Amino acid sequence: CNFSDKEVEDCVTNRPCRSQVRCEGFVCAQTGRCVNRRLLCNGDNDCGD
Amino acid sequence: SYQSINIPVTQNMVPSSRLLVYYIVTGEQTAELVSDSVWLNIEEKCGNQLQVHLSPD
Repeated sequence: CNFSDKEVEDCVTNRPCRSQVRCEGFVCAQTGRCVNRRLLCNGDNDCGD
Repeated sequence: SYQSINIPVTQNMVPSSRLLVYYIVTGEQTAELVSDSVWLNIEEKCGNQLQVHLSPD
C-alpha cells in the first residue's frame, strides 16, 4: 500500500483550547519540561537542555 | 496587587493594637504559611468622652 493511510489538512484556529497546562516549577526552556525549583543548580541535567 | 487594609480604628483598639497578615501558599506541592505583623500605636481616648467642669467658671 501507500504509506499514507494517514492524511492531514490545516485549518484556521476556529476556537481556543486550554492546553496551557500551568507549571508552578521551572520550565526547561527548550523542552518545556516542568521541573521543581529544587532541581535548579542540582548538578544534574534534570531538564533536557 | 491587593486591597489595602482600609479600616476604621474603632474605640476597642485603644491604646494599642497589633496587625498580623498571613496567607498559605501551596507552593509546587508543599504548603507554607507566610505571615508578618506590626504594632499599631493608637491615640489614648475614652469611649464615654466624659467631661466635667465648674459651670460658674
